[PDB]
Formats: sequence, C-alpha cells, structure tokens
Amino acid sequence: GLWDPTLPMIPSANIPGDPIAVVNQVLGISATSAQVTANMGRKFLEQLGILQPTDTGITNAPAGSAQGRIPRVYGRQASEYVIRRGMSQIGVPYSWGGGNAAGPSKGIDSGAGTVGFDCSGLVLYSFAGVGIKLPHYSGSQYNLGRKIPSSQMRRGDVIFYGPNGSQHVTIYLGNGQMLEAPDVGLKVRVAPVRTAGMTPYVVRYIEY
Repeated sequence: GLWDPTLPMIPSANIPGDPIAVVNQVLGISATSAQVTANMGRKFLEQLGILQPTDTGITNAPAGSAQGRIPRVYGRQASEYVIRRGMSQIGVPYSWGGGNAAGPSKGIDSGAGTVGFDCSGLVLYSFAGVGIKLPHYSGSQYNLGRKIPSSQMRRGDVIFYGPNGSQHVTIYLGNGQMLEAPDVGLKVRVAPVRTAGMTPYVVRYIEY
C-alpha cells in the first residue's frame, strides 16, 4: 500500500508558517524558527570563512537546483553538523506536532502535553543548524531540495513515506540506518531503514 504500516497511516502534523521557537518570559523576548535558523546559518557561514553582507543566513536553494549557498567543498562538513544535531536528540520524547528550529517543543493533540519532536520537527531542527529552513510538514519538506532515487540514497539524505511524502520523514545515516522521531510514547531513535511506504525518491538538501 501507500503507507508504512508500522506507523499511523495518516498525514503527519502540518504546522503552518513560521512558528515562535524561543521564548524568554523574564527577558521579554520571543523569536521564530526563521529568525533562529538565520542566526545559525550566519554563524555557520562565518565559521567557513565565507559570510557576506548579502547573507541573511537562510541557506535554502531553489527547489530542484543542484546548487546552493553552501559550497560543495564544505557540504560534507555541513551534512555532518546537521547529523550531529539530530543525533544529539537521541532519547528525547516523541510528540506529535512537536519541535522547532531551537529544539523540542510542545506538540498538538496527542503531543499537547509533551515537549518533544515529531518526524518533521526533528528534521527541521537538524537542518536549521546550517541555515536550511524547512516547513513543519513532511509533505511540504518533500517538495524542497533535490530528488535522488531512493536506491541511491546517501548519508545525510532525507527519506520520506506515504503519498507525497505526507506520512513520515527521517534522516538517512548510511549503512541501512535512519534517525527518526517515530510515534507516540517512543523516543528519537536510530532504526533500520523501512521500505514499506517509502517514496521512490529521497531528498538532498546539501550537495557534496
């Protein structure tokens, strides 16, 4: 069928726009995922020695393009930083609708009382570290980046499930393993790649 039958066979949480990501009620400040992501992207570009005045920090490339703001010679470094961000969240609770560019957050519905990540929240959190700003919905994430045949997926590519990638999303680690925020009551985990429900393409956000 069209779905990974180990997970709920429904579209993933679809949270619109540019959510508030950081709140400090003592200082009186708040800022959105796009603001936090831009900040991280500028820092990353500055650490590569390439920050320019025209850089907002959002390092997004046009959907389908094989060229982006992060130079190819630095793409492995960028991918490894994204993977280390994601892996640092191993053990954080799953929460449906949870997560933003700054970390786990309260979800919606089954995730309303849990600070955690859902599938697309973990992906967006991870990639935010290098300025790549992703929407909080797996199906919208599936329409960005560049498609790679699933048979040719590589470490750092992003695996999708369900029609239009709507059900679930994970980060491929190589060697048949993936990082994911799986389902209610579980934790961010490494698990074997599942092929049931997998789309015929993975998405590459960082070229190298």
